[PDB]
Amino acid sequence: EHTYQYAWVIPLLPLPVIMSMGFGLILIPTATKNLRRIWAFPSVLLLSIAMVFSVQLSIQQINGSSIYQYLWSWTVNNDFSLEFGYLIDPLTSIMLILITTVGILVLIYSDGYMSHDEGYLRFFVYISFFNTSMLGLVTSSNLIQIYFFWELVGMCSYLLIGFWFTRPIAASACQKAFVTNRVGDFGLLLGILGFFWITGSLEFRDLFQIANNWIPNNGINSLLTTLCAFLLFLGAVAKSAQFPLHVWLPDAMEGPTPISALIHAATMVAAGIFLLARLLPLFISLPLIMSFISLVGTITLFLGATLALAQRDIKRSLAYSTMSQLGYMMLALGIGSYQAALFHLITHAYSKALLFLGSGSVIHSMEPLVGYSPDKSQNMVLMGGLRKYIPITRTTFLWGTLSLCGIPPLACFWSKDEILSNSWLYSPFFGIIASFTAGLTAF
Amino acid sequence: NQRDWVVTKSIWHLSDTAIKSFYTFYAMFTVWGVCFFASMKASMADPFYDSEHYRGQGGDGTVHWYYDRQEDIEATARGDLL
Amino acid sequence: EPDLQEDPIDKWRTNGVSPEDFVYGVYDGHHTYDEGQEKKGFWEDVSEWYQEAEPPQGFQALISWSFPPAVILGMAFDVPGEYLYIGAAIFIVVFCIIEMDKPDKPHNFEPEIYMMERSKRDKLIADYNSMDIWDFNEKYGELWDFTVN
Amino acid sequence: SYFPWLTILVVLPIFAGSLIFFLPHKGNKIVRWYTISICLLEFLLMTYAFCYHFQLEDPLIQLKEDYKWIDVFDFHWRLGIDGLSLGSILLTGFITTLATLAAWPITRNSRLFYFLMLAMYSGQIGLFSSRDLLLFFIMWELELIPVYLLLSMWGGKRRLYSATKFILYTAGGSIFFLIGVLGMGLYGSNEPGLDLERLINQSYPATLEILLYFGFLIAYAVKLPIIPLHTWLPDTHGEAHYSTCMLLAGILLKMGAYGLIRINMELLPHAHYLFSPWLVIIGAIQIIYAASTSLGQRNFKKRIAYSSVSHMGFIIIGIGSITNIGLNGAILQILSHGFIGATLFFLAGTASDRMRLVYLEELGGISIPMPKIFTMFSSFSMASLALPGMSGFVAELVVFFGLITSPKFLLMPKALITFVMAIGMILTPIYLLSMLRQMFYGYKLFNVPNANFVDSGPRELFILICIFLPVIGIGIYPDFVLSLSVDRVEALLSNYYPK
Amino acid sequence: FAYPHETGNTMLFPLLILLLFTLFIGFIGISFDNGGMDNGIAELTILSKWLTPSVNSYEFITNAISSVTLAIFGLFIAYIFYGSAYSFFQNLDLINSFVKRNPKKEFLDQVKKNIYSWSYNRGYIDIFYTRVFTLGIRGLTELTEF
Amino acid sequence: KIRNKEINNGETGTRSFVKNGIYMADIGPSFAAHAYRVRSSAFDLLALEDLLGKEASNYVNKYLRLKATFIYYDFDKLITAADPDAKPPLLDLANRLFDSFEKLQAAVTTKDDTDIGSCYADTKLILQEVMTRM
Ligand SMILES: CCCCCCCCCCCCCCCC(=O)OC[C@H](CO[C@@H]1O[C@H](CS(=O)(=O)O)[C@@H](O)[C@H](O)[C@H]1O)OC(=O)CCCCCCCCCCCCCCC
Repeated sequence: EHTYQYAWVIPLLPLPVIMSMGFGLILIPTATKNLRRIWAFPSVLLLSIAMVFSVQLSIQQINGSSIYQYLWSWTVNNDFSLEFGYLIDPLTSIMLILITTVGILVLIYSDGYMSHDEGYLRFFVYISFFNTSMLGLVTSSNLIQIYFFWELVGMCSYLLIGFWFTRPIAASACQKAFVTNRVGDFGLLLGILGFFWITGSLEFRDLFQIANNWIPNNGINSLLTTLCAFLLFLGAVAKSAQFPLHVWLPDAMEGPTPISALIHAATMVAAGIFLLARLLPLFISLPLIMSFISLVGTITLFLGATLALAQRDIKRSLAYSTMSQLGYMMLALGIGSYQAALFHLITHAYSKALLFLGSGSVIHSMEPLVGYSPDKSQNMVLMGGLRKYIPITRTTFLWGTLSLCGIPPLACFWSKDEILSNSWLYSPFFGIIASFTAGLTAF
Repeated sequence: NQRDWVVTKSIWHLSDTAIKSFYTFYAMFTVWGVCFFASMKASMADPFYDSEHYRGQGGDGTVHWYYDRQEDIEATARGDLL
Repeated sequence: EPDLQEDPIDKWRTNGVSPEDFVYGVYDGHHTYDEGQEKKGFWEDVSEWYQEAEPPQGFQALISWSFPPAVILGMAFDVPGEYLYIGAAIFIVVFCIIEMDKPDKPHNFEPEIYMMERSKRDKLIADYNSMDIWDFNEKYGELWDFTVN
Repeated sequence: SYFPWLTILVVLPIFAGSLIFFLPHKGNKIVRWYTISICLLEFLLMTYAFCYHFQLEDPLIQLKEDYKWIDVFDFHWRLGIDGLSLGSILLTGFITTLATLAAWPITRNSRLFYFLMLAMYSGQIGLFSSRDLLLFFIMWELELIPVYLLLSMWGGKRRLYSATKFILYTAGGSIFFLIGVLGMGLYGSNEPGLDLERLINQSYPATLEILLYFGFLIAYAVKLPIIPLHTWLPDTHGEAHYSTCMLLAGILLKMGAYGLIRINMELLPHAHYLFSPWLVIIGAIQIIYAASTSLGQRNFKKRIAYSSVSHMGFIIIGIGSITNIGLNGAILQILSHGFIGATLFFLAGTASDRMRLVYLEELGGISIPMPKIFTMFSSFSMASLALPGMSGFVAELVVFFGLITSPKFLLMPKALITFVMAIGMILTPIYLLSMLRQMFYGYKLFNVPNANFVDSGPRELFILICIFLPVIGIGIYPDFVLSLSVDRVEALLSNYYPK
Repeated sequence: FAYPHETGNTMLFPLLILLLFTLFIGFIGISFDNGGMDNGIAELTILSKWLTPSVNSYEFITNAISSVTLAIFGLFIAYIFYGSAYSFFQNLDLINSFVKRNPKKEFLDQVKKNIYSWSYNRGYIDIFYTRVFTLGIRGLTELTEF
Repeated sequence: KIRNKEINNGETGTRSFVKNGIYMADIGPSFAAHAYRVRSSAFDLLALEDLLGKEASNYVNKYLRLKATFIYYDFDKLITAADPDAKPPLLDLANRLFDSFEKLQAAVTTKDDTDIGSCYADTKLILQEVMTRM
C-alpha cells in the first residue's frame, strides 16, 4: 500500500501533547498540576493511534512487499550535504509493534501505580518523551540520524532513573547509568566517523555496498576496518547490558517500577540488539567480530545467570535475569540465525514486562504491613506466601515465570530451544554453557 | 526520484528530495524580533529583589556587607567609655 | 557575629548533601505516598495568577496585548518591512515613557537610604513624587546628614 | 545604502549613553528604562540592516565606507560588515541586550553602570565591524577600562586581585598585537597597508611572515584562552557579577577567535598553513585538559569557567584542519557557546546570591524550594553535554567532519586526534552531573521557610526561555547559522601551493 | 494485624491483557511439523515470521527433550530447597534422608560460604571500577591541579 | 590540488564549474565502484529540481557544483578503466553531459524562473540516460 509517505507522523505523533504540558508545567505550574488524571487521556490515546497505524504498516510487510525509505537534505553548504529520513523494513515494524504495545500498556499501568504520587504530570511527560524518541530511533535512514536518537533515549533513561531525584541513592545511580551509555555512544560515534572516512558515505544503501565489496588492499585501513567496527559493537554492548558494561542495570532498577519495566523490555533490548541486527550486513566480512560477539554473549549470559543467585531483592534479581536473558540474544546474533533471535526478543519483552509489573503490584500490596521502605519491602524473605491474598495478580506471575523458565505450551520456549539447537550445531565449546544456563534459569 | 536498488540481500528501493528554506531565514529573524516584547515581562513585579527580606544591591553587598563587626567593636569601645 | 567553628572534615565527594539514607526520615513519605484532593478549578486559578504582577494596568496593557496579534499577522497579507520595523520602533518608545513615568517605591533606591527610621515614607512617598528638580533633600553624600524632619 | 548604517550602529550606544551623565533625575528607576530602550532600538536597527540590506550570496564587503582621520600613518574610519562578522555582530547585540536586562536590580551606582554597559556594547560592535587594522586595534583596547571598572565595582568577594590580574594580563597580551601592527603597517605603506581589504595580495618575504603571525597569535591566545595562557580566566570569571560575566564569557572570548579568523587565515596563509597542525594538537589536548582540571575545582563558578574553557578547543581545531566546514563549524560553535556559557553563568549567579554558599559541598537540596531554576539549569547542562537536539551537538559534529575530511593530514593523526577529542564526551558529564547531583539532588533540611528562597520571577524566567529557544531552533535545523559564503573564498587562497 | 489485600482496579487490566500476550505469541514460530492443523487458514504452517529476510524432526525432538529435562531438573531442585512441604510434590522421604546421612556437609557449606559471598559482593567486577576508575580520575584531577 | 588523467572533458579553456576542496574517499580502480557512485550521485541531481527548482534558487548553484564534481572526477576515473572499444562512445556521452552542466550553472547564476527549468529539462533527459549506460 501507499501508506508510507504519511508514515513519518509515527515518531512525531505524541509530541503535540508533550510541548503542551511542559509549557504548562513551567509557566503555569499550579493549573496543569490540577488537571492531574485528565492529562493521561490525551497521551494514551494519541500513542494508541500510532499502534493501529503500525500493524497496518506491518501486516503489509507480512503479506510481502518492498521496503521504502525517504531522504531529505537538511544541509546544503560548501562541499558536502547531510540527509535525514527513515525506512520501513521488517525489523522496523517488528520493533515498532514491540515498543508501541508495551508503551500503551505501561501508560495505563502507570496511571494505576503513580496515583498517590506528586510528579504525576512530569512523569507522564517523561514517559511520552522517551516513547516518541524511541519510536524515532527505530525508523531512521542513515547512521548520523540514528546517533541523533541514541543519545536522546540515553538522556531519557537518565532523567527516568533518578526520577524522584530526592532519594540519595537514586541521585547516585542516575549518574552512573548516564556515564556508562555515554562511553557506549562515544564508541558508537568513533565507529561512525571511522566508517565514514573509510567509505565516504553515511547511508546504508551505500555503506553496505561499498564496505563489503570495494575497498583498497592493505593500505593499513584493514586494521582500521577491524577496529572501527569493534567500536560500533561496543556501543551496542553498552546500551544493552553485556559483560564489560553491565554495572548500570542492577542499580538503575532503583527507579519506579513502570520505568523499570520500560527500560528492561523497550529500550534496554531495542537500542542494544536492534542496531547490531540492522548492521549485520557489515559484520559478515569480519569473522573476528562474528566470534567476539558470540564470546561476549556467552560470557555475559553465564555471568548474569550466576548473579541472580541469593539476591533477595525482586526488582534486582529481575534485572540480573533480564541481563542473563539478553546474553542469549547476543549469542544468537553471533551465529547468523538471528531469525530466531528476534523471536526470542519478542517473547522475552512481554515475558519480563509482565514480571516487573507483577513485582510492583506485590510491593504496593505488602507495603502497608511493613514500613514504607525499600529493603523492608521488595525483600522476598520477610515476604512470602501470597496465593491466598491476591490471586488475580498471582496467576499472572506464575504463568509468566513458567513461560520464562521454558515449558512447551507457553512462550519463550520455541525460541530458546531453537537457539540452543543452533548453538550445539555451531560448537559444544559454549553450547554446553548455554545448555547449563538454560537449567540454572529454570532454577 | 524513485530509484529502485536491488541489493544483494533484501528488497530495497528509495525516493529522496532536496529542500531548504529559500530566504525565510530573514522572516524567522524578523519574527524573533519579538525581543522587542521583552518589556511586558520586565515591568512585571520582581519575585524578591524588591522584597523586604533584601537590602543591599551589589553582587557581593548583602553577602559580604558583613563588617558590622567593626562597628560592633567600636560600639564596645564606646560602651567601655560609658 | 559569634559564628561558631567547624568540625571533623567531611568527605570531599559527600555523595549528596543530605541525611545519609539510613535516617532518611521517611521512604515514600517525602515524595510519593502523600497526595489527596482539595479544590480550586482551572480558570479562576489562571485568572488569579496573571494578576500577581499587576503587569500592566491600563493603556499600557492595550498596546502590549494587541501588539503580538499584529506582528504575527504581519507575516501574512504582507506589508513592506519598513512599516514593520517602525511599528515595533514606536512601540518600544511609547511603552518606555509610560514605565518611567510611574511612581517610585522604597526598594528602588540605594541600600544606605533604604533603611531609614520609617521616616522614609514622608521623605520619599509624596515628597519625591511631588517635585521635579528641587534637591533640598540631597542627602546622597553619605555621612548620615539625613537632612529631613 | 550610502546612508551610513555601520557608523550609526557603532556611534549610537556610547553617544546615547553619554546622556545618562548630566541627568539628575532619580536613584535607579528611570535609568534602567532609558538604557533598555536604547538597547532594543540598537538591536532592531541591527536586524533591519541585516535583513533588507544584505545578500548572503557575494563574498565581498557590504555597507563599507571610510574617511580621513590622522593621515600620517594611514588610518581611516574604514568600516564594513562581511559574512564572518555578521553572526558575531547579531549575537553581540542580542546577548548584550539580554545582559543589560539581567542587570536590572542594580542600585549601587546605576548611573556609571549602565553607561559602562553601553560603552562595552559600542566597543564590541566597533571591533566586530572594523575594516581598518589600526581601528580594529583601537576598538580592541577601548573596552579594556569599562570591563575593569565593572569588575572592581560589582562582583565577588576578591574582586580586586581578579580585576588587576585580568587588566594587566590583557594589556600585556595586546603588546604583541601592536607589534604586528607596526610590522605590517610599515611594509610598503605607500601601498595602502592599513586597509584590511587591500592586504589580500601582500606577498611578504620569509622569516617575517612567521614573526607577524606569532605577534598576532600570542595576543589571540591571550584573549581566547589557550592552555599555557589560560590562568587568568578562572579568577576573572569566578569573581565577576553574572550580568558582566554573561557578555564577558559569551562575546569577549569570541573576539580572540574572530580576529584569528580574519587577520591570520585571510592575510598570512603561508605563515598559518605551516603552523596549523600544532594549533590542532594544542586544541585537542586542551579539550581534555580543561575538563580534567574542571573536575577538580570545588566552587561551581570556577567549574563553569573551566567548562567554558574546554569548548574553546573545538574552535581551535576548526581553525586548523583547513576545510570549508572546519572553519565554518567553528562559527556555529562560537554562536552555540556564546548562548550556552552566558546562560550557564547567569544561572550560576542567580542560584547563588540566594544561598550565599560557594563551595559545592554544602549545597543542600535546592530542588524542593525552587523548581524552575532546577529545570532551566538541567536543560542547559544537557545543552553543554553536546546532547543532540540542542545546538551544543551539531557544532561539535561539524568540527569532527571538518577534521576528518581535512586535506592537510594523512590518516595517522587524523584518527588519534579524533580519539583524544572524543574522550571529551566521556569526560564532560563526569564533572557536570557531579555538580548537578551535589547542589540539587538529595533532601537537605526542611527548607520550608519561603524566605531567601524564591523561584525565578518573570524577568529571569523570560530571559532563560528567550535564550533557550534559539538553542533548540539552531540544533534542530542548523542552516540559520550556515549563511556563510565567504569560506568559499576564505579557504580559496590556501588551497594549492606546497606540501 | 492488617492483611495484604488486592491493589487498585487499574494495575490489573494491563496485567491481564499482557497475560493474553504471553501465551499467544508463541504461535508466531509455533513449530516445524506440519504447523499443527490442516484447517485454520490464518497462517497455519507458514509460520508468521515470514517478515524476516525474503512426526516432528527426531533430532529437534531429542534436543527439546534434553532442554526441558534440564529445565524440569532446575525446577525440581528449586522446589526441593525452597518449596513448601504441606503440598504433595515434596515427597520428603528423601528429604527425611538427605539430612540424616548427609556426608559432605562439612565441605558443601563452604561452597555456600563462597557462592553467596560472591553474589552479595555483586560480581566483584563492580568493585573493580570503583577501586580503579573513580579512584584513578580522583587522583588525576589532583595531579593536573598541582 | 588534484589532477586528471583523461583530458577530454576539459573543453576550450580547460576548466569547469568544479569546486576543488571536496574529499572523495578511495574506492579502488574498477569499472564497478565508479559506475556505482556515479549512479548514486547522478540520482541526486534528478531529485534536485523537486523542491529547490523554484523558490529562490540561490542554493541550487551551491549543490549542483557539489554533486557534479563527484561525477566529473569519478567519470574520468571510470573512462580510464575501460576497454578500448567502449571508450569513444562513453567519452562522447561525457562531452554532452559536462557541457550541459556548465550551461545549467551559467543559466541559474542569472536568477531566472523559466530559463532554469527549460535548461534543466535537457540535463534531466541526458542525466536519466546516464543511470542506464552504466
Ligand atoms: C573483554 C575485556 C574487558 C576488559 C575491561 C574493559 C572495560 C572497558 C570499560 C571500562 C569500564 C567502564 C565502567 C564505567 C563505570 C562508571 O560509569 O562509573 C561512574 C563514575 C562516576 O564518577 C563518580 O561518580 C560518583 C557517584 S557514584 O559513586 O557513581 O554513585 C561521584 O560521587 C564522583 O564524584 C564521581 O567521580 O565514572 C567515573 O568515575 C569514571 C568513568 C569511566 C571513565 C572511562 C574512560 C574511558 C575508558 C576507556 C578504556 C579503553 C580501554 C582500551 C584502551 C585501548
